[PDB]
Amino acid sequence: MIHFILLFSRQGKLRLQKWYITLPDKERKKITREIVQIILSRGHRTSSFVDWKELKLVYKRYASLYFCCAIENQDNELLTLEIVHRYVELLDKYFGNVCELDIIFNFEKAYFILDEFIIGGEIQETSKKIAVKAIEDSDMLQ
Amino acid sequence: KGENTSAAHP
Amino acid sequence: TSYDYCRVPMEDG
Amino acid sequence: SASAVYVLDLKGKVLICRNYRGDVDMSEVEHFMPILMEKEEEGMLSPILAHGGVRFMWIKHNNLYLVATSKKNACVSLVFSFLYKVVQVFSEYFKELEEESIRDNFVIIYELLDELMDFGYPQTTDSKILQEYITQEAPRPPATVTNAVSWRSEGIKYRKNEVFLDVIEAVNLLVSANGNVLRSEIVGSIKMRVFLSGMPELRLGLNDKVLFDNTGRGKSKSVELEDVKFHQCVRLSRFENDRTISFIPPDGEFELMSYRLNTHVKPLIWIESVIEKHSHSRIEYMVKAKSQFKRRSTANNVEIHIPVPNDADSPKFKTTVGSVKWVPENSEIVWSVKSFPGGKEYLMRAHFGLPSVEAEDKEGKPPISVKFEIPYFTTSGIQVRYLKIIEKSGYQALPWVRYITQNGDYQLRTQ
Amino acid sequence: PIRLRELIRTIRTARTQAEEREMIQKECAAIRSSFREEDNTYRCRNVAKLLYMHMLGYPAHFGQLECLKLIASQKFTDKRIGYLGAMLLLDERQDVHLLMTNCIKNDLNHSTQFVQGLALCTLGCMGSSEMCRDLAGEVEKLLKTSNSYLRKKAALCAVHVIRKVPELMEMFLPATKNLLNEKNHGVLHTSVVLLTEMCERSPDMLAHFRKLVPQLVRILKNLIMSGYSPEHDVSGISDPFLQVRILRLLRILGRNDDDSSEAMNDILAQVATNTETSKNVGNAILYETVLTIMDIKSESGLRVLAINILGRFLLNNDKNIRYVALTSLLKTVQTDHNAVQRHRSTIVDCLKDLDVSIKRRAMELSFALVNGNNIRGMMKELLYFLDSCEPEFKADCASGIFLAAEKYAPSKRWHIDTIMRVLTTAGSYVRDDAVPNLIQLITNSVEMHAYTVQRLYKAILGDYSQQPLVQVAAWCIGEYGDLLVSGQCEEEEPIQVTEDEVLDILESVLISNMSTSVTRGYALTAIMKLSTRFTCTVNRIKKVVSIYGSSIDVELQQRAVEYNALFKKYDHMRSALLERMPVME
Amino acid sequence: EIFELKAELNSDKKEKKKEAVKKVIASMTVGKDVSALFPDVVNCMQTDNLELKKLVYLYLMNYAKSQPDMAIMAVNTFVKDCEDPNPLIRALAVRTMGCIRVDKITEYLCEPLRKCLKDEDPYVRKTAAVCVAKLHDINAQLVEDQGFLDTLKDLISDSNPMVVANAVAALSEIAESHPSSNLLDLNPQSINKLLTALNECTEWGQIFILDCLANYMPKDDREAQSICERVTPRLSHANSAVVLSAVKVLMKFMEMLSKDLDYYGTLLKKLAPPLVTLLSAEPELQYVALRNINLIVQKRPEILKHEMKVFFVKYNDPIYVKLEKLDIMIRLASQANIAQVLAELREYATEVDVDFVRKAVRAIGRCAIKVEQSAERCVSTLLDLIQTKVNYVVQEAIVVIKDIFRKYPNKYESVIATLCENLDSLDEPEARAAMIWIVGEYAERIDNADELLESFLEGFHDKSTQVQLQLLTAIVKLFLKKPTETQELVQQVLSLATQDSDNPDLRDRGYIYWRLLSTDPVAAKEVVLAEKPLISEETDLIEPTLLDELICYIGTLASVYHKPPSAFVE
Amino acid sequence: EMRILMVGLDAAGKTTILYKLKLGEIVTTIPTIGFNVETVEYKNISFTVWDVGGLDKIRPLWRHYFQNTQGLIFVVDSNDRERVNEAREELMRMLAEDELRDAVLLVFANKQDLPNAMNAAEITDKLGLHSLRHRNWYIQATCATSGDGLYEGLDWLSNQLRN
Ligand SMILES: Nc1nc2c(ncn2[C@@H]2O[C@H](COP(=O)(O)OP(=O)(O)OP(=O)(O)O)[C@@H](O)[C@H]2O)c(=O)[nH]1
Ligand SMILES: [Mg+2]
Repeated sequence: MIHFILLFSRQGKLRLQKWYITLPDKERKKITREIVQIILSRGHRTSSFVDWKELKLVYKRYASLYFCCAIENQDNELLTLEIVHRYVELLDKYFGNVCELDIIFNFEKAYFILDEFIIGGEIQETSKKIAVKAIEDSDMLQ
Repeated sequence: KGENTSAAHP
Repeated sequence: TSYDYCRVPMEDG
Repeated sequence: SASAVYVLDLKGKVLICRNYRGDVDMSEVEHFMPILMEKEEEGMLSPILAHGGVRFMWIKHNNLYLVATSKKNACVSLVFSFLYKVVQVFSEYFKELEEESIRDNFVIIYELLDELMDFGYPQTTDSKILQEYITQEAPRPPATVTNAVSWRSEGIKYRKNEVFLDVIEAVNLLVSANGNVLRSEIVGSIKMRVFLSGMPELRLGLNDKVLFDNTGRGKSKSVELEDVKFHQCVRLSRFENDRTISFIPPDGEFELMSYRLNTHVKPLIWIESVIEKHSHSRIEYMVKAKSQFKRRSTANNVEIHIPVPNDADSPKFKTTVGSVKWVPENSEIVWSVKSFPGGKEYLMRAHFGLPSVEAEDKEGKPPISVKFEIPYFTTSGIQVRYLKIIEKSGYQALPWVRYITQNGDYQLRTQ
Repeated sequence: PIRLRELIRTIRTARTQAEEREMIQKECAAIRSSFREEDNTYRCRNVAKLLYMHMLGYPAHFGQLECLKLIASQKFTDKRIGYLGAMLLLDERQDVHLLMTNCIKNDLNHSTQFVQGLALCTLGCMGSSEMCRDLAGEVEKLLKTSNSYLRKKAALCAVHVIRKVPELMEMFLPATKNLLNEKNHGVLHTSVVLLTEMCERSPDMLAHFRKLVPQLVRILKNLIMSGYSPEHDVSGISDPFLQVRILRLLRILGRNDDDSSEAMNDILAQVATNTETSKNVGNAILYETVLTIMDIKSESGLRVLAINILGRFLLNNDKNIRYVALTSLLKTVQTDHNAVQRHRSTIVDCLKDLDVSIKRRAMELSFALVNGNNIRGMMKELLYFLDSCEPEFKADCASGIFLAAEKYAPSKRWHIDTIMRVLTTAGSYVRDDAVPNLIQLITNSVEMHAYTVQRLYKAILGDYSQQPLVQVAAWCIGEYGDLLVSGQCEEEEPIQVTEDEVLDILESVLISNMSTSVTRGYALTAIMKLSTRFTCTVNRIKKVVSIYGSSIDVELQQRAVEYNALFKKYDHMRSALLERMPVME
Repeated sequence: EIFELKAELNSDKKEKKKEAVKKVIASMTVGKDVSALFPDVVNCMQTDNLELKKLVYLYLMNYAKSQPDMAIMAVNTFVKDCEDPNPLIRALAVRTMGCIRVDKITEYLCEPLRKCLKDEDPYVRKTAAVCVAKLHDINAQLVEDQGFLDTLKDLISDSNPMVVANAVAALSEIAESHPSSNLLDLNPQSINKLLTALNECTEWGQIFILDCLANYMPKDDREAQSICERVTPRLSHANSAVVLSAVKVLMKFMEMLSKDLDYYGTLLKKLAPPLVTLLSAEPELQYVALRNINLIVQKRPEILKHEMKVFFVKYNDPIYVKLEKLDIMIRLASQANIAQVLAELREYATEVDVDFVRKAVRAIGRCAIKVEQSAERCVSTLLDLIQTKVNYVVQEAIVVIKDIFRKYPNKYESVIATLCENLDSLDEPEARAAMIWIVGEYAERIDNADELLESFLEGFHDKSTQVQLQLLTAIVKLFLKKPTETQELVQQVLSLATQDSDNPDLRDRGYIYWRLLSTDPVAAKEVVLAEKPLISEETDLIEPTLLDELICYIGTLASVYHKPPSAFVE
Repeated sequence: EMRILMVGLDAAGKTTILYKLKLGEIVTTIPTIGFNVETVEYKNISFTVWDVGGLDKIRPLWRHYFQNTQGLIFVVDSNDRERVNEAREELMRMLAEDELRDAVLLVFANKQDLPNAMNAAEITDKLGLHSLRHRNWYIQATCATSGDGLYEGLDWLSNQLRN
């Protein structure tokens, strides 16, 4: 079970937060600032795995913008990386050569790709075509 | 800048 | 300096 | 006694760096901003940070951290006052002090930091004499650099000879929420603009209570100088002897004396207000502003700030005299009266809204601070008596003065 | 009423946060005075700018009324941004989120599958258990339909309402029956996640769901033998997401069954060979395969190949796969305890890795690797590793050495030797909870307290800043000073136990501010203990109690008064109650 | 890329090598590794340009350590440039030679430094005086071998007191670096020469020549008064650093004055308005100023015992000043200023800074401890702050009212009738156990003391050691106060403490209380109900032997930290 | 433009009134946990009517809509004499606040079909509406299934909008 989804820049600026566990905003800032401090203070041959507070945390560096999640520590761990890679391909297919400013200016569309890809922490569409087709159909409703 | 790079490079 | 000045006596002996 | 004087940006990389002794390694500046955030988020935000055995003395500019590092027991106020003098000299040089001045005018600033300090020792930190041999537009150093009188170089000549005196009042006040005065002190500061020729010597005449007690004229109107701190140029031994302000003036703009006294006279602008803090609806500021001083002076450009709730909405101001701009960026109002005479009372009635849902945290209750400015008026009643120009040539300079009443931290506590 | 992206550019043109908060509060007051006019046209971008403020972390608590109003709107984009604001600004503890019930309920009965998609989305992401009890009758109704855009959302929304109300899962048992041939793999993925959740919750559901094992065996065989699909496909596998979920449902089912575990035997034997260890995805498939093998009661011949797989996973230079192999051998500790023990040199070799996680998992794997035979040689390198650790590893290692020594100690002398070596080399990094455990085991020892407390006094003479060390040592001195100072009532030939520095070391702990005042509680307790254990040098500790009667701590003042009354008034009652404390378990 | 810059450097045009070395120091400005371009900018150093050579000296300073072997190619150029008609380039080369810390270089750097000591212009003389201390920092015994100490004493014997003041700064540094072998204390005639040097040298030099006075102690009443009469006008200076060192030497030298003479009270009354005026400085100096005020009001509390109104905090003040003004108000809380201080602290719990409010409540507690007169007004104010029912405010006020009850337990028996209802869902174990002491200690005017502990005895086995032990003491005290009602309560807490708990001191006190209750429970009326003495509180006055050492360090890092200097230096 | 709140007890037919005033008929109505809002144009005045669900646990959250309120709908059930005391307690809880201080009151006595249902007068005197002050109150007994007096109440409310 994915407890949260975090997207933070290299400088530490929060670009996307998501909470699949309802913890309050002071706890949100505490946990978010802690995770931002942890991942930015770790090297480049460290497996992209952190055991942080009963969570086998799954992050990944794709660019200066860093991505972060944490699956429940009883599941497979590499599939969370495949989830993040699939969502990268979702942003690339709906946005088109997805820039940082595409994530900056059009963040709500990335939130909606996340909504039509994962609710509750789990994958709701495994097709890389049906999900982007459905969000382009919902955009076609406008 | 360093922001205009696309992520996945399809 | 829109506020104008005032002249003092120089010696005050 | 600092081994390396540093200036960082707001992120923590080196804008400019200047080592002196090698006691602090150059790589130890990289720990400063993590230690800054580490001590800051726990309430241990101090001007002295530490990394094992290396200290971090710092003052803070708007965009600049003047980091001053030492390892042994440095003389601390030496270091901090030199940081302030570096700020003042660079503000004299670069009127805005930003990263565009550091990263582009880097030809002169390393020379400045080499000249102002050697081995961690400040040697010659005056701006005007440093102008005369450190330029961005070189000859021998002046003898005024080596002189005992190191604030006024010979060779200065003007056509007219004018001495401008600025007696600037600053009323410090902290009135409690009950309506009594907790502290009514006045920090007065005289700043002079002297345009004379050569090496003059100036004796300031003031209506001191202590000096009139030394004279025997202590029954007329006088000022009770509780404390005065002078410039370096004033011969302080002679002032200790017979209250004599004897000084060779520096050239141009300079602050002569920074005096401080206590004043049991009523405050200039009294602020009474009631606040009807209803739950989740609104707020009301029935604020009145009366002036207790005489009916002849008019307070220019006052800015009576009342701190407001942070998430207020639909602002309303039933005013009588004076405009309001609501400033939610600072979460306050600015009740601006341009012409505010003495002896008059101007009412203001404010009305806001308030969101139906409460906030997670509290907001705090900041006091009321106003921004009055009164010309031709001194609340202390201090008056300059004379100013004798002494010159080997011999002439008539023009000692001019104006009286200005401003505020310092003019606080009145809220409910 | 500026645009959202206009506020984005406004905040990105701010350098200092002391100015960026000013730029926040300007447009925030603009939004606030806009919400006083009850405008329903710019309310989309006003709430969007407010959510952009919440995303960076600015006060946006006030703009939840207008989120509910956007959900209570009628246009599609307004409802879209309203459900976004409901998932971002509202949670369980918001206390105002109970008004979404009627609006999501009417939008679960909305004609469009996308508006019902949003009503399922917000309820699945943050639907409270009180909202689960109010909406789960309509969640199953959107599972009683067959719209493949809606069934995938309704299945994970059912997972959510089980997650918040686990006593409401009985009404989804008749709703989940025999939808397990749906061709849409997204709906099939959410259904396998739902079955994994239902099998995780109740054993009463296992018997209904271990019957449909061969159906999903056929589904997984159809997905493994699927050579290619246009969608669902990363690294040449037709939907490996659903493959891992089916293997996980195979992992939790048959874990104590034999019939279903052999019903899944041949597909595991296939996918152990029809995976590919080249990219990340096939290594994930094969690791979930080996987890499914090691968690069911499988054939041990499968486990021969699976331990061959994990021995390959140790050999892979990817730190991903090294983390996976350490987690692998950390999972199959008790299952196949023999064949993991021959990976021991590799497990110890992974302790010198340059990662916090790999050192942590190899440390815990060497901890779980301890048996009744490897206790001698492994603990030497483990304590060498603790000596070569980092201060974040020292608490976990100091606990794990103690936990693996309390089980498999070959000699109680050497047990306390390893414990005392850890208490020297860790000091103020071991948890204080292990201190009564060490106290309980050394009082479970009965024949060696001379060798205990003499070595205690030999170590603690140099140090007292190691706080749990003296937490042990004060009780040790107070209970076994008679074995420490032995036969020395008066001055004799000089033996290193001296019964004057024995009290002075505790007194020096007392005077020194390197003392957590339960150091001082233990120490004064030891002082009052050693008035009967020692008849050698008495009426000097009574001086310490009498001068200690005005100390600044509360309990230590109480303790000094309650001692001094006994030491001055009821000396006949002191030796009556100073028997050793009895041994519990 | 750097070969192009070296090709610009290896040309013969001034404008090419000038832009080359400007690109070098611009790469050094952002910190690029331009260390590889060392031995070729060494060649492009001896120029007639004076603006260019400052950049080169900057490079040589920033890369002296970087090329310890290639740096030998500059000594001839330094001894040439110390032989120039321009004194700016001579003193520039001298202050370059001092900051270059390479021991292979500084052997040949003794005699041109000696010559520039004996120069005519005071600029290069006061530069070379500091360069003597620079070399003594590099090699002290080479300076001792060359005898630069006597020349440093001869620049003390110089005119134009800037050279003298830099000589005093260098001597303070070198004698600090000494083991005090051949200590350089002066006769009072040279000290009066420094007094004549005081009204003439720089405001920075007026600090360092007051720093030599931290190493000298006068021997007479008239000698000390005679030098302090001209130390005295230094307090009216704009810079707070001259004032702070003058305050330091006056605190050092006021232990020689006759208190019965009227000059000592003259020193006392003329010192306090400068100390009040230094609070109007800019706030980073105000932090060290407040720490030094704390150092002074512990040494002499009679100075600022009438100035309380100025130590009130303001809203613009940062945390490191607002927390220290509270400590000064603690150090100056007296009998007559009780109302302003208590109403001021009453308006300090109304803040959003949590630690400031906690420190304010502790300040009210230390006020109730320090004076016995306004302990009751502290109790009333703290109960009205409990009436706020802010969680951390109550979590501090319970402990503070406890510590009031520990010192003064006498007439506070109707106060606890309100304290029974004090938000019993309090969470912090330092104040849970504090409230347990308040209940069990005062368990004769509290009638419902048994049933409130039923909440405290439910989740018993996982709270703390402190909270469980305070329960274990307070129930025994309660049962001794009432044997009828809590008969089951003391037995069940002994069963929870002795049998199932493995908390070792909790076990020991449980078996002790049980053996006391079984042996003679009536004797507990004398054993555990013994008359407690007046608790000697933790008086935080610094040791006067250490405080007099910290009189000798005012304005230092030890003055800030309130530590000995060797406790933190390395 | 007039912000209108429909408060009152549960099972009182406030949503029956709401969908009788909006669509004109009586639809199948679930127990409304959250809230409802429509805009009723009547006597060329758009009545923005915020129907609030009258369950027990939502009753603390009723203060969130008392802001910018211009007219009140207070629906009672006339078939529950045992629920008049909690309705009076909610009434005096709602009216004595600084927010919602200048808005007009219109109390609906719904479900006038049974002899248990009283007139406007007995429901008034059990509420005690004469003790009110600075409140432009008027009670009105209605029959929501036929729509009796609902549009007359909207007419009087449109009279209470303008002054
Ligand atoms: N005979 C008759 N019955 C009515 C009338 N008005 C409402 N009712 C009945 O009252 C019942 C409750 O009303 P509902 O509208 O369904 O629910 P509610 O009272 O609005 O309560 P909430 O849904 O919580 O807001 C309905 O089932 C109707 O049958 C009426 O005017 N005449
Ligand atoms: Mg209804």
